[PDB]
Amino acid sequence: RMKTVSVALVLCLNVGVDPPDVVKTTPCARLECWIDPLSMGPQKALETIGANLQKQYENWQPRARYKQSLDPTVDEVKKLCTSLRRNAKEERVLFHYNGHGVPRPTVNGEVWVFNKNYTQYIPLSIYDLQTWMGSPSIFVYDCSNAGLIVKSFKQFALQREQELEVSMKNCIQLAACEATELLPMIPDLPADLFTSCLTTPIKIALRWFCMQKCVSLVPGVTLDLIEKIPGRLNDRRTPLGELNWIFTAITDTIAWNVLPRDLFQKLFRQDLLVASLFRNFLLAERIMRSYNCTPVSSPRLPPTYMHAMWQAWDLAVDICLSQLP
Amino acid sequence: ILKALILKLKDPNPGVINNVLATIGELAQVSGLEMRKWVDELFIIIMDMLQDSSLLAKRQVALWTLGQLVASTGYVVEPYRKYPTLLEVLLNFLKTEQNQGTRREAIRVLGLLGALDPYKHKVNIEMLVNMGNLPLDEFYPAVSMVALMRIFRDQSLSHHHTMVVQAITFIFKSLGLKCVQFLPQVMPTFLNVIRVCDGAIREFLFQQLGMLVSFVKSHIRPYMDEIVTLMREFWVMNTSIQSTIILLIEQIVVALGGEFKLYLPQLIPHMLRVFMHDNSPGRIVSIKLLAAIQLFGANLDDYLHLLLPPIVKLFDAPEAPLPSRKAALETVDRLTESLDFTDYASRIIHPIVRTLDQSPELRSTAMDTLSSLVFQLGKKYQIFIPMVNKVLVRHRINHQRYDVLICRIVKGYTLSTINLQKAWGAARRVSKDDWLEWLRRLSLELLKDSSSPSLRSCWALAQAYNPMARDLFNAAFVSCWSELNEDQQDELIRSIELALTSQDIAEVTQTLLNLAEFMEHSDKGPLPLRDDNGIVLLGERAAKCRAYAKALHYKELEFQKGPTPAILESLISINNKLQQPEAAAGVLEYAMKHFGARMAAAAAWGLSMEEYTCMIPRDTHDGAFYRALALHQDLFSLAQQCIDKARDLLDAELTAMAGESYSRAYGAMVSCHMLSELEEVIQYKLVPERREIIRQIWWERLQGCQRIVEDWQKILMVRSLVVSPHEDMRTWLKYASLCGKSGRLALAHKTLVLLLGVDPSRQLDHPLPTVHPQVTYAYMKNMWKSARKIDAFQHMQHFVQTMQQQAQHAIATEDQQHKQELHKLMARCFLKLGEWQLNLQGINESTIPKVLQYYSAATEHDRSWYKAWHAWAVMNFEAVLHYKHQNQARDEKKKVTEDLSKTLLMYTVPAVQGFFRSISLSRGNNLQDTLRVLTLWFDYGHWPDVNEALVEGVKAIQIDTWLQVIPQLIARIDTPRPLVGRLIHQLLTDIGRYHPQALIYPLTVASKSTTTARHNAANKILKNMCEHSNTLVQQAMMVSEELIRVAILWHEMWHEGLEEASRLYFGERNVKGMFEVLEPLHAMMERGPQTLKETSFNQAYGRDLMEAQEWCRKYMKSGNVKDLTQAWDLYYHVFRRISKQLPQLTSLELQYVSPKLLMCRDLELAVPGTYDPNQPIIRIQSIAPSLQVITSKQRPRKLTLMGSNGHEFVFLLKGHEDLRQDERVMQLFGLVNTLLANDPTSLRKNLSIQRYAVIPLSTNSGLIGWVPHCDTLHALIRDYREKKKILLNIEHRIMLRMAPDYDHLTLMQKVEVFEHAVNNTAGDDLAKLLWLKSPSSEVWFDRRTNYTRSLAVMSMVGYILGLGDRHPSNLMLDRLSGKILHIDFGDCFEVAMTREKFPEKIPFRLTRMLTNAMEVTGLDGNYRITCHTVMEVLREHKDSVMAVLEAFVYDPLLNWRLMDTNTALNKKAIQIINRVRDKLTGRDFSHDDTLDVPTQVELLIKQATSHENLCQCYIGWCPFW
Amino acid sequence: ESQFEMDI
Ligand SMILES: Nc1ncnc2c1ncn2[C@@H]1O[C@H](COP(=O)(O)OP(=O)(O)NP(=O)(O)O)[C@@H](O)[C@H]1O
Ligand SMILES: [Mg+2]
Ligand SMILES: [Mg+2]
Repeated sequence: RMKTVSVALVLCLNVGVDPPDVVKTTPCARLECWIDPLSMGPQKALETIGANLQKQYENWQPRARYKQSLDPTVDEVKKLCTSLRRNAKEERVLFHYNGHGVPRPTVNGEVWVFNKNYTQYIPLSIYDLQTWMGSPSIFVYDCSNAGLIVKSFKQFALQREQELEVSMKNCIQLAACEATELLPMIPDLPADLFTSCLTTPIKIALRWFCMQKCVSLVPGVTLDLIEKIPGRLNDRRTPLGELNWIFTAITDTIAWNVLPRDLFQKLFRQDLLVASLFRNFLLAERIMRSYNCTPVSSPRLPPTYMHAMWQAWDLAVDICLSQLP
Repeated sequence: ILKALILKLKDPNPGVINNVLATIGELAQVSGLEMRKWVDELFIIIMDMLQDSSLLAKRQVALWTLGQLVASTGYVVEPYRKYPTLLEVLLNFLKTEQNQGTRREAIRVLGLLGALDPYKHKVNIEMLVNMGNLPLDEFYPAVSMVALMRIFRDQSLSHHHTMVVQAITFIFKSLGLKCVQFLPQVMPTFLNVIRVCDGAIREFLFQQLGMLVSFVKSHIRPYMDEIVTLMREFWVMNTSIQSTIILLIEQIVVALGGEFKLYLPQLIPHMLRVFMHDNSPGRIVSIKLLAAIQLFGANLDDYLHLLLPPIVKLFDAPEAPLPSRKAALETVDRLTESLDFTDYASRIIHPIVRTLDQSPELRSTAMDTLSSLVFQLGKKYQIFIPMVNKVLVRHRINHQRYDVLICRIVKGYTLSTINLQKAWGAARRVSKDDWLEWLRRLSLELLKDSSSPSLRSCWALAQAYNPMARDLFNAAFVSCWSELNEDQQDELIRSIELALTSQDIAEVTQTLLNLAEFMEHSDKGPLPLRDDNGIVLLGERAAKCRAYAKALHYKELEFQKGPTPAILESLISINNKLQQPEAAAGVLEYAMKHFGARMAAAAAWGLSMEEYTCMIPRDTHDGAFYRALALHQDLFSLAQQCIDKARDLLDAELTAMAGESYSRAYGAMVSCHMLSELEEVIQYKLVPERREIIRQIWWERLQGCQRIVEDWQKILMVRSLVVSPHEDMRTWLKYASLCGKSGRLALAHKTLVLLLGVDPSRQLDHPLPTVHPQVTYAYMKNMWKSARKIDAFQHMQHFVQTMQQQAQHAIATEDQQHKQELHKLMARCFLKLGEWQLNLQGINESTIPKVLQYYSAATEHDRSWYKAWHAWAVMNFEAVLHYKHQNQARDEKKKVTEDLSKTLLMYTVPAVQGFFRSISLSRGNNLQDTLRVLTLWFDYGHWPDVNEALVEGVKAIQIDTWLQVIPQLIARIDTPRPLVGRLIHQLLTDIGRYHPQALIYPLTVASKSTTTARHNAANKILKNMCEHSNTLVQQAMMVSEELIRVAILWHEMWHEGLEEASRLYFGERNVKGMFEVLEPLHAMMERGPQTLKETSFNQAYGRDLMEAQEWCRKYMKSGNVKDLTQAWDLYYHVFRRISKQLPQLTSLELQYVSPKLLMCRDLELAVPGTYDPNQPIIRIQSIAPSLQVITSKQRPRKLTLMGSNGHEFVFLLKGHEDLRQDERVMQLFGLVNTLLANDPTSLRKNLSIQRYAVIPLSTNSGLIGWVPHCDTLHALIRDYREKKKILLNIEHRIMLRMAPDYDHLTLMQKVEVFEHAVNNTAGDDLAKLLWLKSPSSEVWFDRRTNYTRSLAVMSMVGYILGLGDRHPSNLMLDRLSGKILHIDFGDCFEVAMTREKFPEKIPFRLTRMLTNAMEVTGLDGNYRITCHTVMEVLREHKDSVMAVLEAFVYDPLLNWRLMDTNTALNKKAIQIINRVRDKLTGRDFSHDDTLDVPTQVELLIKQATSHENLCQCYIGWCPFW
Repeated sequence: ESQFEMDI
């Protein structure tokens, strides 16, 4: 089996600045890591969001270290990648990019990574990032056109392949959406829905069921009750513990009954982190398809939203929720 | 008779209305004043009929009848009050009917009713709005949309619908996504328009709505249930509508994402019907519907079981047209790309298979639909392969896709010049019509080629809709202007000047004047018309058009270039035209400081008359009047014809004056009055008994007219021809009384001589005449108001002796009324003697008994005249103070207090009884009496005789009276005088059971006092209230405590605590104090967290604070100062951690500070400060979920509260300030506003003080009411200078550059530096802001007037109060009215001028920036005159002011703070009161001299503006603005 | 160091 090293958390929120690519008048001042950033001055909103992201990652696995860069610039990325390789070589490096406060990406990885003060700085090419971090790695792209990034990444991998003939293809990617579509601007959802699905699958699953179902079969149960559910995420005797057990069992069952055994073991048995991410990924797929969004992964999987086992989950949820009042 | 006529009139047929009205009129001419019972209805019937002039059977008859009713039945200046529209209706007939046969009757009715005082009249009854706030790139579209919506909202749209809507959609396309900002304005109206349009229009509107939805995309959510409703209401299976709605649906589906699932269920009932009842050729409608279905995608996850059946039927049925079967198959195929059809496979496959046999035509696509289904199903189709192969074998069906798919599955494998060129045609225009067409053509040309598309799109509209073309003229002009070169602009200007000078066309002139206004408010500046911007020319035109505000503005601009006598004459004339005598006086004073047969007939009438009358032209109003002189010649048929001609001329004059308010209309209403009076004077001789009734009518009419003695003289002039002065002395005495100044001095004496027939101005030693005692009395009053005060006094004494003799002679039944009048007259004379004795003699031992006897006699002769009781009670009070003061002055400096008591109690008892009766006899203005009663009560209530009198008095007074003094009754519940305490407790207890809302706020707060007595007394009273209602008390206590807690957070308390402790630890080395300042905070932090922020704070800092506590205790045990250093290392660390926080805490969430308040609903508690026990009580409904913190030196926060009336209230909540002083100041301001309102001169000028609410919650916190939109002077200046790129510190930097050591300079040096720096800059920023922010000259003028008067009022009130330091932060200005507000009353008295550091010298903040924002003249004019008026009012009503100020000063709870500021308080309070008295009496500048108001004011102005005083001020308080 | 750990 393999292990991992520290997580590279790279955020680009630019709280208080609306990118020129969007026009927003709909009151969708949505949460980021369950924080409403406009209730605090920019410095505390940014630091607080950082801290919550850190905790969300710690909740899934104890870490050797995380490091976080809430600010630009490019030199900081170079130094971080170098340090990460120094504590490598075989263990996987995890990257997380948001870009919510940044203009939409393009073929060259355009991103607002600068020491200014309103400068349209840099085409921060994927190729250079591949050079800086050549070790096995996992990338998460929670952005408006993440599939475009995955496509460009593979094209640069082909370029490198051609150059070598005169740790590529050992890394995996999870993309928020296909290159040709945008993330939804829907009131009452978090602004970082993909991240929340990958890191907090129960809060999202329950809030989603409460707002999504056409007809509720449990009168009296609403968001005010779900957000007060007692228990712990590591105690099988509590409501939340039971829900996490059931969720894990169903997700693993679906993976077992859909994927080839080779992919099954490579994704769900050879590493704790990858297995956790893919188990939550299937949920993200099921939820996001209702918004006209299609998550994209580097290896392609058969569709799973059609599988009968999801109905069992819905029933179990209603049963548990019926005991809350 | 009349009853039947009224019944026939109310329910008549024009013939009946006509005949009945004529009959009623003639009937009225006979019935007279025994008709009024029915007229008090008949009037409104006729007036309603008159209002509907287009439906009335010859309105002339109804109007004539109305006139005859008013005249014959004895109505006076009163129906208007009852029906406040009659005069307006008559003027509307006069102006708009244009039929002299009724206009002249309306004139007769107006004159008949009588002229109405403008202040009884008023009592009975957009491009420049944001041009200067937007960049031009934003501005053009904004104006266009407004113009379009004005048309759209109107009913003319019904003829023009189509072009207006098109323009709107064009604009949206041009704007792009920014067009979303216009959705709140378009959409609510557009949809409602759909509801009422013809179908021919409805189809168009639906198509355009669809386009708007496409343009705005997701920004349509809040409007998605009205559109759906309308669609359902109109989807009536009409082929055309069906096609339009289907397209609309497709556009909505694309615009919305998954949210469409929320609306789909409401459309399904209609779509299904389409598939069953499609009568269109080829079922083409169904085909279109199928295409729309293909776009739903994932939205159909929950509805396939409803839509699939008819879809299958469309291709299964053998009789359907082939294009529809094909389309159905394609739809089914395409849906398989996104939806799971596994559970429907058997329902899909079976219909396919029959089709395969039915015909190869559909087979050609059925095999692809099947292949797609098989692909999705994968291995699940192996169940069906053995069936379908039989068909594939029977018919030669070969499909490579299908065959490969099946084989793999079986094997287990996966798968602009015109604007100028035509404008120059002005050179060829001659007539007025030519110029009107020139302007119209130019406007259209300017729109046609406008460079912005938002204006070009309106050109087609502009071809018609005239007003629209006018509205967009200025914007288009500016746009075209900005792109022209010098020659083009030159020729355009020449064309404009030609138009301006060619001829007087009102429309063109007003258009060009408004254009100039816009250019003056734009970034391009004034138009270069000739030289200096055409100021002279525009001025001339403004005068011709009666645009006096513009004429004034331009003339003042001319003044700025240098004074010239011609300019001063122009200013005096314009000010006279604007009805501003005070400004005119100011202009005259400036000039006098800097520079070196009509009436013949009037005289003959007052005293040849025929000659003067003939000389006056026959075709003028005054000529006709002077010929109507028939009045002296008794040529009544001639007077009649002359009056009719005069009326025609007046009609013309009224039309010319029409619209210039009632102020201007009044002069002609007086002419109408006089003409009707002439008709009355004629007819008085020619009528029966009504003749005497006319005299009564005359008198009553006189009451409703203004009090201008010139008009009274004209009315008396014409009335004197039939009624002599001896027949109605009431009017002549009232006239003489109304006259003032030398008018009174001449006219009153002439009138009294006339009325008496005796000339008492000669042989002045002669005894007074006994002719008409009222007239002799008036004579004596006239003698008093002169140098003959002693003569008047002695004459009054002999007059009283005479009246007593007459009263003895008056003892008869027939003369009983005379005797009663003599008693009232003697009461008046006795009071005048009481006044006059002391005015001449002063207060002495030999005068007090005599005045007391005179007042007693006055109260014996009459009992209802509260003023006599007031004077008596006051005199007794003064006697009490007199004897005490005489002992303090001579006998003292305590047996003398026993000798005092022997008489003080004697005087005190009747004083209390007097004040109680005086209060009983009056309402509203009883504040002063109440305060005097409270004063005597508090000091002398311990005496049994005063106590007894007091108890009976209190029992006799209506409890509501005491509400106005609640703040003082509570203050003294600590009094150690059991009789007083007991009475106070009983009074408060009684008050609490009737008006508990009035006490619950003063109490509860009262219960938190440290003093034990206050706590116990408050508790007892609150318990008594709890017995009446628990709920109010419990809620008030809860709200007060939570509201106080949220005012200050632990972080701020520890921040200030540690800062003071640091000051003590390192500065003073006061280790003891350094504990004393922290100990209570550690004890506070022993209670533990109670809410969320408290918990977070404790988790963050608890350990460090507890360790610091341990280090301090260890120090106290050891004495080794390193322990304190370690404690300070901990305190420092915590201090810095908190110090880095706070600027980021911009708002508070209520659920983290006071969850208890968030949950409050429907409380039984009045909104703070809104209680009024004549009105319904507004209950507190809810508290806003979060508070907004304001960043400053302090941290106030805004609270929003929702009440039961649906309105929101806004308050500022703040701590660290004692607000109990502001409350008292507001009470004083209330009194002053009442005093000003009562004075008719101040009343006409609308003088007042702006107030706000103050509600204390604790010793150091409370609520201040939020004031509507206003700005701080500081911010206005700052923003102005930043906009104009002017450095904020120029004056300061200049002074430092000349003298870097400026703040050590000798005064003379500082003065030289100050004056130089002042002379280096044009300090007039405020005047420019005032002009730039005004939408028009008229508004600017009114704003400036209100500004000047507001300053004068607060200058005098602040001076008398002694209000201290003032700087730009403290002054606020109202953006709308122009009035100002003072918001900080800490330095109540002159303590600001005694401060050891930078003492103040300046009685009020009158400076350069303020002075030059006033009228061009300067301080002289409105400001000085207003100061005189206010000071005179303050100098008259001195007792009320002193009663309030004395109550304020002698109040230990506040006096202790005054004592700390000054001081024993027992003497300092006396010095303060003496200083106030000196200011009110006019001795403040010199103890042995008295000053008049003009001298006092001039001295104060000279002091306030002296440079020597300004140079000594701290720069706080910047003296150079 | 398993992909899934529990205690039942
Ligand atoms: N009644 C009021 N209504 C509206 N705004 C106010 C009012 N009072 C004060 N302000 C505004 O709020 C700021 C001042 O409020 P505040 O903090 O209470 O006074 P302060 O000068 O800071 N402290 P102090 O003078 O010692 O009482 C200014 O920006 C004012 O414009
Ligand atoms: Mg304020
Ligand atoms: Mg101010």
